[PDB]
Amino acid sequence: PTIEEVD
Amino acid sequence: YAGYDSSVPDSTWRIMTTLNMLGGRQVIAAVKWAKAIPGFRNLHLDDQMTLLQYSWMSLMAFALGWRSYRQSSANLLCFAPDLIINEQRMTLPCMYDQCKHMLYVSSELHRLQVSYEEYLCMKTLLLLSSVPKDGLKSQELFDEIRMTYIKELGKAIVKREGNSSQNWQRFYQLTKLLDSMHEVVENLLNYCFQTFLDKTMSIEFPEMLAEIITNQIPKYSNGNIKKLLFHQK
Amino acid sequence: DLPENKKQALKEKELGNDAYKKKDFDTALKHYDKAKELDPTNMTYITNQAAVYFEKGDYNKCRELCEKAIEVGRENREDYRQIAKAYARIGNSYFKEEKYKDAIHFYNKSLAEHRTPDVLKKCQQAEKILKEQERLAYINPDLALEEKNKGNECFQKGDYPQAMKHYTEAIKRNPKDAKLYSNRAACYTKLLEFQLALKDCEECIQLEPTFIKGYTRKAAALEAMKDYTKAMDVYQKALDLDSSCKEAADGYQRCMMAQYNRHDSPEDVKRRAMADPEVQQIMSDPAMRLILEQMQKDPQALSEHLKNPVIAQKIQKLMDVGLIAIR
Amino acid sequence: VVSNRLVTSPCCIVTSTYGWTANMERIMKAQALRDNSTMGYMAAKKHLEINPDHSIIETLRQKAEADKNDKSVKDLVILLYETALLSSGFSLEDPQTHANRIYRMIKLGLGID
Amino acid sequence: VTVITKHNDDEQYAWESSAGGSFTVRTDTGEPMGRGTKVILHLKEDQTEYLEERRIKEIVKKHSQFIGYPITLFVEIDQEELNKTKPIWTRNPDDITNEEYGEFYKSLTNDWEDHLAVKHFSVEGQLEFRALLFVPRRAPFDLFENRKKKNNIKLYVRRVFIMDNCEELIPEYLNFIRGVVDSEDLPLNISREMLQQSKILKVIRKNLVKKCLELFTELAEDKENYKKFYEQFSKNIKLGIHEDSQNRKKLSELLRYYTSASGDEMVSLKDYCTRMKENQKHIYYITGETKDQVANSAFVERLRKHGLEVIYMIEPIDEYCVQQLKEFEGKTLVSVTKEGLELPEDEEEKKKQEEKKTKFENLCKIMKDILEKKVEKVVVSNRLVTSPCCIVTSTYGWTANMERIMKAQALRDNSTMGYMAAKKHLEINPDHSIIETLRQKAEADKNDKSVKDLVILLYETALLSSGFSLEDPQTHANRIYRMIKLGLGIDMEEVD
Repeated sequence: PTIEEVD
Repeated sequence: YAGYDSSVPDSTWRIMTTLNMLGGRQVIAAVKWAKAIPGFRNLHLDDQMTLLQYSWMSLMAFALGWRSYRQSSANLLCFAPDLIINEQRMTLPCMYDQCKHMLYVSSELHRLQVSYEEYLCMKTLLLLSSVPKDGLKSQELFDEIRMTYIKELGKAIVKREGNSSQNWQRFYQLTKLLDSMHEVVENLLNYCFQTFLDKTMSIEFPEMLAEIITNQIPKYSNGNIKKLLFHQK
Repeated sequence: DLPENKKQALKEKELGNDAYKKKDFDTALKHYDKAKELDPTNMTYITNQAAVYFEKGDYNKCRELCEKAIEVGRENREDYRQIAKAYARIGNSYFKEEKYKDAIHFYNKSLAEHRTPDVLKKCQQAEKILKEQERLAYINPDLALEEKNKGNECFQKGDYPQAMKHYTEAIKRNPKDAKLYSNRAACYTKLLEFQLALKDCEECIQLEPTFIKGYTRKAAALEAMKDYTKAMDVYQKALDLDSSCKEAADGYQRCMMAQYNRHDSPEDVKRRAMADPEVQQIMSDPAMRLILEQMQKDPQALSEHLKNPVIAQKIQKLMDVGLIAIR
Repeated sequence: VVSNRLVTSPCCIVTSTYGWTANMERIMKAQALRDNSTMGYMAAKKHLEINPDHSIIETLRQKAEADKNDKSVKDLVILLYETALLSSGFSLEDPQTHANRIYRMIKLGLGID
Repeated sequence: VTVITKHNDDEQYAWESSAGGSFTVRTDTGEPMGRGTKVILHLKEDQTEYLEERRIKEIVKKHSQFIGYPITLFVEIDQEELNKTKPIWTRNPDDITNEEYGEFYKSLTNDWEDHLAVKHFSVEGQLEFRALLFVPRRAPFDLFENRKKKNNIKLYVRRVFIMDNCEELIPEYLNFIRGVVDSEDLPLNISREMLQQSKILKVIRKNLVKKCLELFTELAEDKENYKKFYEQFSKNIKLGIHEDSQNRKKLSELLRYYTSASGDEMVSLKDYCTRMKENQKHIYYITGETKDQVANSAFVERLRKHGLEVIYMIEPIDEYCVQQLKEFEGKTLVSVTKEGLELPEDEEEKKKQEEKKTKFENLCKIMKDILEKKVEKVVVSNRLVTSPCCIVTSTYGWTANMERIMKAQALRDNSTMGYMAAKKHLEINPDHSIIETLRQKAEADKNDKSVKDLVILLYETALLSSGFSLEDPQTHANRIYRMIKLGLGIDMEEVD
């Protein structure tokens, strides 16, 4: 999920 | 919301007749006020009216007392928040023969440095202070209410002065005013009784006091009304 | 009333005052210099001369004069408010030269002498300006990238609190990094700080309106908190950017059912709905209370009142939160 | 609308089916703390009825047909409206404008410029 | 109850009892502790909820959070420390951050939102206590589930939790402040009655109030945040100005009003003072329903003409504030709608005003006779410029705004009121063309029908302008209709 990723 | 009614006098040296119109409105307010105190409405109506018939005079002088104490350093009587009668009218006989006794009361609240809570406790005590010598039809409830009120005066003082000797001195000194209010009433009423019956005085009364005074004269001036004291001399 | 030299100093003071009313700086200085010599144990002549030097932009001279006045007032036991004024003016020269750090130092001295309302406000302006200058000086996108990158190393390991700390340093270093705001939001969502996820996601989104991930992170926090109505709306905004997006589509579909399935007890509904100031206003407003009573008693009151958006949307909000059910 | 309940009054204000009575309105305006969006709506739920046989109304019809924007019509219509609210027991949002309308009518009646 | 104990230098023993008059002790043959005591409670079946991990955490956090030794809970193990930190209020006020106060507040009040402001202080000496007082960012909401829980300041004594509802701890007008008070002198022998009679509680209460006022003052210095605060809590300040006779001065300083010279800003009474004209000894105010009604009111026509500022009071509670705010910084407050209002007028103008009273004495008498049963008196105005008249409230009466509130309440109560109606005075604008025309007609013939009709119409119109209801709106309307048919013709740097 998005909340476990960085940008 | 708070605030339910309002009343003022419309004159100064002529308070010699307007005091009665005011006393009428103030005793009526005193009835509403008295009824507002829990248990007063459970008293027989004949006695509820007897007490205002005899106590209206001390309630009036005491009411003037508080306002005078705070507004003119007890030098002048304050008939309503909006009316203070100054020295040029205050010392005239039509005023002063009655008003000097009301000034005594104002002077004492000031000398005594009475708080508003203590003041209200005393006004409340004066309400039930003058009764027939033969008692009240529903007297047992009147007596419970009056004793509750004296205990309240004590509490108002104890929590304000501090220390122990000052609690009893402030209590007994304030109580002495409640007791001396009867000396004030004897003279203030004699003015009203005399001007009610003697047409020479040209004094007008409202229907409320006119009923009170015709009912009060034959009993007060003859010693058929008992002065209730809260302290001994 | 006055010693002759004090009165003479006063006459000159007054003439000096009129010269200043007309902005006659130099005639006034002449009058105040006479007044100063006539009555030297008096700060007023010194501070008035300083007033000229301040208005002229001659801040170094006006500062020397204010300082002399302060020393004199203390020797001669002059009012603390007079001392304060001299200091306030010193702070004003620095304020005017944009030396806010010094303006503050002198205003602080002024306040100790007297906490004059004017100083309190002017020194606050000096602080606001200096604080903004300091943040701008602090900002450095390359240091922000290094802190961001360390935050990412931590984040990726599941150490969200440490990642958050590094992300915080990175944002102080680069305030417009929308991606950084959403990376913090993610730390909070994982740590169940769903509320904080929402605030950082919202700044991310305003900075970068097309950052679909800002919306999916926000919506996930809303869904987790059982705020399915807004989670669905946020996930839908994400779908508006990209209709094929997985969280935007899947979270949207879960919210679509869950927003009704969760109503359960009315106590859940009241506690959650009344957290929202908009419905608190609807209910605190007596006009709405009267409208609602008519609506309960008459379905036609609803039919007619809902034709006007000012009411229809107050009702729609109460329905959206689950306070008003329609059968 | 044209009235079916009036005889001597040129008009009256009728509460709409779902509106407030004068008493409900008085409580609401006097005590409610509001943004007036919902109040403006409820306050506006009123019908004005015209007495078709009143001499003021007939005069008004004739003037209104002659000139839709005649200033004297715009002012007469508002004056009748405000007056009707008062006769129906509703307060005015601005008693001073109303009073000024009255004062203009009075000065004209007295021959005053 | 089972109690296992091992005194240092003694044997480990196991005590067991069912109460009921008896217990026994045996040598403990199980595993020894290094030292110490363990208590094993054998629970009643209906009380097994107390073994719930959640319930234990709540109990320890609420009642044992100030215990010096770490307390940990062992569950499945996962071991969690419960009294992990010191109570926030026992920590040094200078070290505690806003984030820490924020989270504390949220937990204290179950408020998802952050707090507006916090005061944190402590006292010592003849009285010792510590306290946290928080101002919410929103006024409390009407839901009964919230209202029934007040007064929400937690009380601790000797760090022992006493209660959630602390009546008599803070005056009701400030009962929007959420917080914690931790007292050392107050006895642990707590009952509501002991507290009511406690001189300790009394002193603490007055000190908490003073601190609340200090916080409000600090907020007052911050214009942007004060306004947010005021919008939510101005009614609380106002309740206080009315009831708190000792802090009334500090409370008056916190009031903000729109004025005729503030544009759309709310300003303080001190700002009003800073804009007063020479020899102005009064602070002028008007009350009403809306800003525009008062702004365009007849009662302020002259005050604007003279350049005087008028305070606009448009909240119902304002009717009470004005009853106690007799003075502000020594200036008297006066209502522009009340009897006796006077202006900082010039002597030449005062003479002209007396000349006008004389010119219109006859008119005043005629109008009074027409209206003897309607008004107390008719006098010549020193307030009006463009209105021919207005209705002035007597000094001891109720203004139209207070009467409409009382009447609204009577409708709310499904009752009528046995009270004296406000006494009213009518005032005449001596320079108005209607009034001069009337004087001439009234003198020409006291009972000319047109004099009687004009006077009544002006009276009723004036009542409406002052906000009083009409006793007969149909008759009034009919006078207007007569008027209409006749009109239609159909019947540098600071210097010292």
